[PDB]
Amino acid sequence: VETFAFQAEIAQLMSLIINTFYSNKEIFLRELISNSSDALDKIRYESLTDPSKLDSGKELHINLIPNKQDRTLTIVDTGIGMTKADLINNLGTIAKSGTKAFMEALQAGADISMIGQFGVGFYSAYLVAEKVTVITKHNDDEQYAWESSAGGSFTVRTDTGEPMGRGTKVILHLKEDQTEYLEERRIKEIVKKHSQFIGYPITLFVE
Ligand SMILES: Cc1c2c(n3c1CCCNC[C@H](C)Nc1cc-3ccc1C(N)=O)CC(C)(C)CC2=O
Repeated sequence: VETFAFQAEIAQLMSLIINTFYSNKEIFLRELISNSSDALDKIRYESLTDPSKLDSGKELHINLIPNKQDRTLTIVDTGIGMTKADLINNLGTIAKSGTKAFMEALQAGADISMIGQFGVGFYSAYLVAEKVTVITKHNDDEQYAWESSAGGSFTVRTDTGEPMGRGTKVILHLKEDQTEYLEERRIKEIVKKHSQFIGYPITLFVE
């Protein structure tokens, strides 16, 4: 298990998301589904040039899996996945400019729901989750688990859970007062409202 410090800008962003009063938390789901859709677009594109990139799985889809016993909402996709380098440095480095611009936009009158326009929508997960675990598998790398409860650090470890083949699983460990997002009716409502036209099958599991 390796422990890393967040880039200073990202720590700032996470604190803003966690501390700012903002009732429209439901937009987190849209942002995570968007991330999945982007990752699916990417593997679909790459597979046109190299069809063997789907040897790790041909199905391109998104699953939403609520678990009331564990108080987790999981977003699973069979997208391109992320390498160790992506998890630790690449995506966070890129997120620096997006974070800066976002925080500047907020100072100018924008609101937290616009986070996606700045490429850092993933962090909206902290609107509803006390901890986020990201399990991911990219064709060119091993399966890893990234994890953070904020507070300025994250961890990365090789994952010894069930093999995924290819893709990403975002496990939201929900805050005690955000359990509405485990309810079938509520998830259905949010998907229909914000994610109606995603170009991949979204299956809402039931309990
Ligand atoms: C900016 C960002 C970040 C993450 N994703 C993106 C968003 C940046 C663009 N996403 C492309 C990659 C391939 N896919 C994804 C990336 C992210 C989340 C989910 C997916 C996912 N569901 O595949 C996750 C980590 C843990 C690296 C932290 C972070 O800074």
